[PDB]
Amino acid sequence: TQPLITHLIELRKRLLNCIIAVIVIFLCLVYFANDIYHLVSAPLIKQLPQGSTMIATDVASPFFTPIKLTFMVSLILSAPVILYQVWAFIAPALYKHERRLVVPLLVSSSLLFYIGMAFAYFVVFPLAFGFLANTAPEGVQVSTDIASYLSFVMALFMAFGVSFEVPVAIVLLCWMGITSPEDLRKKRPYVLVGAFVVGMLLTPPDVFSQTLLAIPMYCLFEIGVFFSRFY
Amino acid sequence: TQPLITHLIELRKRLLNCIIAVIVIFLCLVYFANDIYHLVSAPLIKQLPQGSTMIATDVASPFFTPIKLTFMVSLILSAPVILYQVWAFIAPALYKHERRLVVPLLVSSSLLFYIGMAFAYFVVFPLAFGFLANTAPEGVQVSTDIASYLSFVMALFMAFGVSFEVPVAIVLLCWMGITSPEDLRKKRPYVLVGAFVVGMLLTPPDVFSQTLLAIPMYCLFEIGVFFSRFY
Amino acid sequence: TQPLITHLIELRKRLLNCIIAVIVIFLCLVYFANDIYHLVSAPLIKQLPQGSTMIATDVASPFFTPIKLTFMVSLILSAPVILYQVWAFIAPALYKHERRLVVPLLVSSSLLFYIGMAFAYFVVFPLAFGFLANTAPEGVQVSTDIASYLSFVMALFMAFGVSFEVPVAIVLLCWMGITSPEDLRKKRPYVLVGAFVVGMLLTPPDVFSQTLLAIPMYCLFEIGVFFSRFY
Amino acid sequence: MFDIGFSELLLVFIIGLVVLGPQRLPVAVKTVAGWIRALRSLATTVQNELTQELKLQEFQDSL
Amino acid sequence: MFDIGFSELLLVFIIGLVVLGPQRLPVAVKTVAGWIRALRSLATTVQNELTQELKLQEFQDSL
Amino acid sequence: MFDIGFSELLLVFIIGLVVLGPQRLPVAVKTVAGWIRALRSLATTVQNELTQELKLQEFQDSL
Repeated sequence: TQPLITHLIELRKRLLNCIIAVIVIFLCLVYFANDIYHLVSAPLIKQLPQGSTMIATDVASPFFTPIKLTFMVSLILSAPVILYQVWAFIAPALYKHERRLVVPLLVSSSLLFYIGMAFAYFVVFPLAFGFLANTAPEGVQVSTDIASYLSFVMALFMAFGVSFEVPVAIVLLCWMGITSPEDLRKKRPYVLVGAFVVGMLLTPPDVFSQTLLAIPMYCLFEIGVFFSRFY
Repeated sequence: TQPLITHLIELRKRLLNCIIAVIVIFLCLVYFANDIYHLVSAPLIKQLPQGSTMIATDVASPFFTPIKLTFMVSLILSAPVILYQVWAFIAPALYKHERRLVVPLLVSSSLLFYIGMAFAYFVVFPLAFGFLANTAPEGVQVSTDIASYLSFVMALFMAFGVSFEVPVAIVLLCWMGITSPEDLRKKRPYVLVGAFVVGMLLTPPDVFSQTLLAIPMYCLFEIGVFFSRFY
Repeated sequence: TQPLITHLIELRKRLLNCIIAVIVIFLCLVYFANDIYHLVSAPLIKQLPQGSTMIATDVASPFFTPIKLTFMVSLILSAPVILYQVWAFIAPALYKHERRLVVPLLVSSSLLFYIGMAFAYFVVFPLAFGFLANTAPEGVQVSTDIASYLSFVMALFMAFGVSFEVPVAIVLLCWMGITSPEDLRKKRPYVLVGAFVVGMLLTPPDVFSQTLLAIPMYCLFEIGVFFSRFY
Repeated sequence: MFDIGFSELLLVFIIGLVVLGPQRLPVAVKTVAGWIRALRSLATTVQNELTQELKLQEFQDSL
Repeated sequence: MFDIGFSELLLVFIIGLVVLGPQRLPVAVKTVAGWIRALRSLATTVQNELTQELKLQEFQDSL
Repeated sequence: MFDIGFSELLLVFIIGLVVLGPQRLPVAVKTVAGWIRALRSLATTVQNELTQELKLQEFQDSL
């Protein structure tokens, strides 16, 4: 017995609940795999050029890719459950009265992720696909692979969900006791290198992708510092 | 002289024989590069939907992919030659009269790989392609890349050839002296983790693929233990 | 102060100049992103089979791939600027009168890179694409992806630019004082393994690609030794 | 791994050198290396105490 | 590198913890680490023994 | 990463063994390992010397 054994006993139970939640939601939505794909592909299908459709270059892509969507959809849907068990596992270590503040904070951090995906799906996806599709060089047929589209969609959903949380996170820390606008301003050079490091570990091994995802993070950090001054 | 130099002298000769066997078989089949690819693609072409053909998204794919298949066709064809040299290199270390038992065993392990490939080609390939091709979401054109098809096809041949050997390997070890059904039942939890590790080192960096290849190995281990009790 | 701090102060300035040179050229050519792509894709378009065009399987490929090409084109265009700053940073360490010889040598190494690119574009590209495009198996439609075409084109430009410099480099070292044909002939086995290792670090993780790029390096090293004897 | 590349790693060195300079970048490398040391210190401690709780507790019940 | 991924490595820890529990998984890690120690011991022995066969035999003929 | 793979690494050992043989390949491995030692020696010297130039000079001006 004793600690460092019961901790994994608790973590095993919490991990099982996250696995159970993911599986249960996935099984419920496994039947409507193409229906979610139709919703996801609707912003692109509307903006696709005339004569251009979606294609499947992989043998198992017609079946696995919609199933891959449903598994990721279950992960996002079960995120409050996953975050609850992580909080509960670290709850005994947060008896210092900081537990009261983090209970709604994690709840508030969940809507911001969903609002970011809704903003990307409703505002950005029609605008991005309306430009990316109808900008190909002459003689180039835009036949978007459904496997590559899912990765692009999930990258943007992750990017925009994280993007919405950053300014509010900066403001909340800079509001009460943790940081001040002066401290975050003097850490500006280190965030720029940190943005490249974070982007490098999140983007595929391509210098263009890391250079392109890191700048928004610095931009999101910049507005958050700007907003914290208006407190 | 002395050992650890003659050993690599012997291994150098065995490696040369395996290299020569691969090259000789490859050169014989290098002229019929498209003929084998037509045989390989025939299960998919028959089940391809109307208006759907195979495509080549890579510049050198129309010529490299048939060439790639022939090289890896020669590897399977030269596997008995390759396995003979590996056995011969370890033959002096197996003078304990275990050499007699392993000579048929390695030979018997060769047809099982080929029977698994034949089973996949003649039974599974028409069934899988007849379902995977005609299951795409609405508005999706199944234009399978010949480069991605080769990787998918050879993974299934590797999967089924290894799949056929596992139950017979388990039964043989559980038959004479090595293991018993009771021992393999108490190692069930470790095989489950081992299957995930083996799949992780064999599947591309995708959590979906590792989770999908690991389960068959556990299933193959399960039936092998079941068959060993019927000894 | 003192060395190892002023050295990075100098390297910081030289790195800035390379960055500014790349950005300035990229911004000038960023507007004509498709025009350079049309020039790059012209050899393939001319030799494409009837009914076969270029496709874009990636969502952001129609916009990013022309943007990516201009970025790498700026890198090659700014290579004389990049090489100048690298030489200048190591110039104080080359006060042994070897600085005089390397000023034209680095300059002469710049045209050879461009001549190799011109040779690949004008001589090899029409010949290679005329064969690769019109060699697909029956029932296979050559739908070349624009993203994969850029990687193929960039690798060939890099390969031929490096290919042209190697024989002249061998002759130059074998000419004055550094090496002799006898020394490079006795290092033939080590270059063959070195070619495979270099092939590892430049080709994607595919055994066919490393085996296919390494042989030209050994061939280029072979002719350079042959030409050094005619000195 | 987290999609590690060559040009990706060189950029951070190039970007880090320009942004930080030869007065803050070496401190960042030392500070980052300190985090790795802390992780190794935590890993070294956790692994030893984890074994020290499994083997002795099982062996103590045997006695 | 056999196509190692981040989520792929986390799953083995997640699957391993659930299947094995906090009583068999740490023993498995120690057992797995013991295999690496044997490989390092074999690598250390082979490298020195192979060198002890090339250099000394060649040098002995010189004498 | 410079796109490292499994079959690519096995080929170098296979090609290296055939081309070099068991009389030149182990010397090549030792020679290659010496280059890594030199890089570590340069890295060890540079890291300590750079620290001894940044920290000491800043502290000296304080005195």
